[PDB]
Amino acid sequence: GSHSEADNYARELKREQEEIIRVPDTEAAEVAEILARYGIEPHEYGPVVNALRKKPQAWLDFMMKFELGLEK
Amino acid sequence: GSHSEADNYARELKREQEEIIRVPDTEAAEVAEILARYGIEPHEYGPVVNALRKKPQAWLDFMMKFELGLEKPD
Ligand SMILES: [Cl-]
Ligand SMILES: [Cl-]
Ligand SMILES: [Zn+2]
Ligand SMILES: [Zn+2]
Ligand SMILES: [Zn+2]
Ligand SMILES: [Zn+2]
Ligand SMILES: [Zn+2]
Ligand SMILES: [Zn+2]
Ligand SMILES: [Zn+2]
Ligand SMILES: [Zn+2]
Ligand SMILES: [Zn+2]
Ligand SMILES: [Zn+2]
Ligand SMILES: [Zn+2]
Ligand SMILES: [Zn+2]
Repeated sequence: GSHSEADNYARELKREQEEIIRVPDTEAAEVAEILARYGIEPHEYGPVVNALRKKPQAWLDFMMKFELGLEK
Repeated sequence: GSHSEADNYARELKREQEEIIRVPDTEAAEVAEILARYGIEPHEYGPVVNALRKKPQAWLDFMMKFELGLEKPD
């Protein structure tokens, strides 16, 4: 049967959301490590990682785009 | 025929470095716009911009990824 472009993204969205709920500090470490790739130091990237944790839907969007390479 | 021309990556990498040299303030403003989409505030991303500016090679790869959706190979 079908494979909706909608369905693939909802499949990938669901998996990532469940990781944020079950292992949030691990997901926060994924952000830190992406930003550290560009020689940004913890004292510099820290507040961005903290800003995302406080906005779970934005944090989920950020992972979808910058960890998984996906768009809406 | 078979294709060998400098790919989208090669061309955008050329274009993106020239911007960084010629209109760095404009490329800094692009990072602010990108991180602001995810609810981040200037006092939060300001230090990240400031660090990217001091590291031209890091900054180029940042823009390739966060602006243009392209990974650095290998
Ligand atoms: Cl939110
Ligand atoms: Cl550098
Ligand atoms: Zn089928
Ligand atoms: Zn099938
Ligand atoms: Zn994941
Ligand atoms: Zn993740
Ligand atoms: Zn994960
Ligand atoms: Zn051909
Ligand atoms: Zn052709
Ligand atoms: Zn081609
Ligand atoms: Zn372009
Ligand atoms: Zn550009
Ligand atoms: Zn740019
Ligand atoms: Zn530009």
